[PDB]
Amino acid sequence: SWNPPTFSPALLVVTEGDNATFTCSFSNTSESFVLNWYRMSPSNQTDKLAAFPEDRSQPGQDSRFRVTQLPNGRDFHMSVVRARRNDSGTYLCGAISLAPKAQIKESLRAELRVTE
Amino acid sequence: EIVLTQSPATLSLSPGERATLSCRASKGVSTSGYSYLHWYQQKPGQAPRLLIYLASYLESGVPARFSGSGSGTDFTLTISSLEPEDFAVYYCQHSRDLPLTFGGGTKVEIK
Amino acid sequence: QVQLVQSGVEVKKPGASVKVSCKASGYTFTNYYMYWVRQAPGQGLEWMGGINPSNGGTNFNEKFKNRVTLTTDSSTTTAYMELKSLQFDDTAVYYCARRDYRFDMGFDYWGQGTTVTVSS
Repeated sequence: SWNPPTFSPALLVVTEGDNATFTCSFSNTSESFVLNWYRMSPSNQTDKLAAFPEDRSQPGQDSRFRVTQLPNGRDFHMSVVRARRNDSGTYLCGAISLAPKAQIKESLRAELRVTE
Repeated sequence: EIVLTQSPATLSLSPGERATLSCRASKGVSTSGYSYLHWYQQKPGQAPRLLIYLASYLESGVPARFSGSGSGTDFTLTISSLEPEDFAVYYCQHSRDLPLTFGGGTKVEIK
Repeated sequence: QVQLVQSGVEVKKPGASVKVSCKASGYTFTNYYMYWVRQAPGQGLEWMGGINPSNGGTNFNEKFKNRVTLTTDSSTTTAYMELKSLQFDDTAVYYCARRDYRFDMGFDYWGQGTTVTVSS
């Protein structure tokens, strides 16, 4: 049994050019589970920005969307480096159980508004 | 660039025998407890079929007599009891980094 | 339910170009990245490239970086591979294969293959 990850904060406000750091919390991270960092697409679907561990075969991967595992074992920083106005949107994270019939659980969605 | 080396090149086996196939990577393909190594089956002239993903997970719909094991640079595909439909070429593939490469294949033949 | 049906056999001359299609059906077309891998006579399997159908992002094997163009159409759920300046070593069977966008859990479905022959 496992619980879905949590995404913080619910509303993040950053100035254009600064880094915008969310936090995905998930305590099952292991060889059984993987993490995803999503932003909602124009089709109202979750568009995968990044993953933990790094999805190196994702076509068009942008290293500007950075995921870092924190020492406490539960938290993961998910940062937009050098954030632009067009980076404003709705963000979330997911946890995927890899065992056959991989199951996905999403966090609640947070809002990033890039200003100035 | 990671090179995958499969041994043996050919296994001549009868139905009911157990097949074990080796895939050795020139560099490690495991990090954080995940092994980025998949096993496919291809019969000649037909499309490949995913058998094992992440080196130990059985793809849904694939019979349980197939299993994967290993980590780092050493990996094995086991067919616990060979059936007639299992005579085919078997390939490993890594995704630790780019470019993605495949092994040379191991042909499981009927003797 | 899940299918990937590729275009038909191609017979080309050196220097020509070929465009192979891959019609996907039975699933959310943007939930899976699409990849292209070929298998030549006397050669093994060779990864050519990949495309993210949601944003059009691509990755490539450096051997094909400047000769392959990958595109997608979500309104028809079709992936396209265009290979220009064909040479003799391009004779092969060309496959499209999908991968879960969430994580790499293998190429869990392959197209049937498209034979491309380069001959004089």
